[PDB]
Amino acid sequence: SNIRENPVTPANPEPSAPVIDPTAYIDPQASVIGEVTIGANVMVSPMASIRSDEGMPIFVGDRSNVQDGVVLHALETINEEGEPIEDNIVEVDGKEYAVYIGNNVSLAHQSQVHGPAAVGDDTFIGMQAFVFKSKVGNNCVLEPRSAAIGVTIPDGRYIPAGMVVTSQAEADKLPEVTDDYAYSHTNEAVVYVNVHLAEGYKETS
Amino acid sequence: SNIRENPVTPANPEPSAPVIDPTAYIDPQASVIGEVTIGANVMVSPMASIRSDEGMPIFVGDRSNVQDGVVLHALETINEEGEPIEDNIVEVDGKEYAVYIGNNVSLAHQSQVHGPAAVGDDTFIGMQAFVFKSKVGNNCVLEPRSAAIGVTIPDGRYIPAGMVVTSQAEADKLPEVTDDYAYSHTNEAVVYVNVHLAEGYKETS
Amino acid sequence: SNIRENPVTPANPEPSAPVIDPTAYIDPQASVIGEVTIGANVMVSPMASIRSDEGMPIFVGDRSNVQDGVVLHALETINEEGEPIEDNIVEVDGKEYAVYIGNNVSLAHQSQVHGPAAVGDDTFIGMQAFVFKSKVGNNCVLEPRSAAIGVTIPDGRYIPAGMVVTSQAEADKLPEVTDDYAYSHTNEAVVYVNVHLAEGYKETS
Ligand SMILES: [Zn+2]
Ligand SMILES: [Zn+2]
Ligand SMILES: [Zn+2]
Repeated sequence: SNIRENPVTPANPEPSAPVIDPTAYIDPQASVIGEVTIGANVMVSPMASIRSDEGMPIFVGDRSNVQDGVVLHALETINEEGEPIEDNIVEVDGKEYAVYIGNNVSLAHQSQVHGPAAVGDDTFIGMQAFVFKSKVGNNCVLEPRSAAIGVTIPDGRYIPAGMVVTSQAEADKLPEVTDDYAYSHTNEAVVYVNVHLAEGYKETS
Repeated sequence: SNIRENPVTPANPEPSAPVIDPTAYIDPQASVIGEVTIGANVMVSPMASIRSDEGMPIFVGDRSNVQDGVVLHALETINEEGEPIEDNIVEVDGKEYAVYIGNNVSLAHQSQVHGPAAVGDDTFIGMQAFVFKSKVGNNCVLEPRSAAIGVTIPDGRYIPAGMVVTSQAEADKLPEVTDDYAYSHTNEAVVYVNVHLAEGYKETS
Repeated sequence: SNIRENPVTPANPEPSAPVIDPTAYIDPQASVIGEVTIGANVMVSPMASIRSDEGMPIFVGDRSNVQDGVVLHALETINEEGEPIEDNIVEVDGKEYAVYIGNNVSLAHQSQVHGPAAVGDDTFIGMQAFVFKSKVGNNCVLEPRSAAIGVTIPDGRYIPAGMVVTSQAEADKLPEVTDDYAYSHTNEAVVYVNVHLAEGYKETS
């Protein structure tokens, strides 16, 4: 099966199986492994790989979408000595995650979010974009081919296409999403469409 | 099966199944969904995802190749009210498409062409490259990691590796393919090889 | 099966099947085709595509890892007239390869190494990175989204995130890995974890 438990390792004594809301659609050509929670009405497309096999949960919130070829994975969060590596764990609303994807988030084709990372609600992570060791706020837009590494992206900001942001000084000066900005309504449209696609694909299964 | 119809949605009353020329080879580990036409002698490699589930056809012309990990998808072209979103439709030779890939085109590994987009004949779209909301002319070369977003690329131009072109002023001043240019003969070689690979893989099926 | 022989072509009279060490783990959702040798304790993750169908071997050394969505492929190394195209062949320790990946190498998620290319031992090829027509030395680090095209990267150097290196003058002046560098210990950690993951996944098969 393409939905599978993670293996036993020196840092993982008990295998976990994914917890998937019954209204989510997981394409048969996607792969979901290990300690993963997938919320309601989520669409996981062909060739996506969500792999949680190094400790700690990967969480994908309600009405989010994980498009074709997207990879979610995380650095080790528990060492061989059972010691939690706090640098590799993100905290959201009192709970620890390896990767936290909020509600109404679009992870567009071929993007990747690698833990430790958190992505806030109503954020569009554009095609081929990359997020690693970063917290991306709510209502953000990562344009195609942008990247955030090692930074916190404030709420309501966008990263222009192709820009690789690696310092907090840069992240603090990113431009704001405004109504006239080209991608200001992109995520709400993509979420609306993908929630309906998930329901349609479920009716073919 | 990995060749599938698209689902019924509020903007898609009738499911469509792919129309695939009998001389094309579709790898069993590729995914082809929905309103897609694939021409003669096309090779579709493992892990490619061609997904046409938001209205309007994705067309891949004769003797083109869609290499490993390539994604083709398109923005919605028909809204919930049956109204065609003309901004998301490209026109080629009197016909409307969500994504049009011409003849003798190579979409190299991990590239992505996202509709609305058209790619003219004898063009090489290099490894990891990205095309979105753009028309790429005939006899063009997108070097690896280049991108064209929101522009028209004139015939016979190349985009240097890593360059992200987002304005028409930039696109108009791209360099020309000449005989001495390093990638001037790359596409013709890749097409020749892939047409022969398609025939060889067909003989193993 | 997802482990397959390459097809007969005008430049490939005899099909080859992959040679895979019994201690390697190949995920069922990976694809391995043709003249490929995979060493001991290698982990090949979901959605990777290793395809050797244009002549000459792709070699992946012991204790290396090929992560999700990684593509390995190579340009033609033998023409239709049986003539070896020496420009497309790399030489390592007296033997010819299309792609040579050394021991203890991490090819991180969504990266791609396209032949002709060689990657030396104990090198980390970061997420979404790209190597083509290049020799990368031992103990190197390609940060996420970096690329090396047409160059030789000296031993013990790193390429900063997002940088596309296309000239030898640039490659010669890359910074050195030192103990205080952020990724100086990344590869050794990733190799340690992936060798243990390979053993755990083997125990579930
Ligand atoms: Zn990882
Ligand atoms: Zn799309
Ligand atoms: Zn190739």
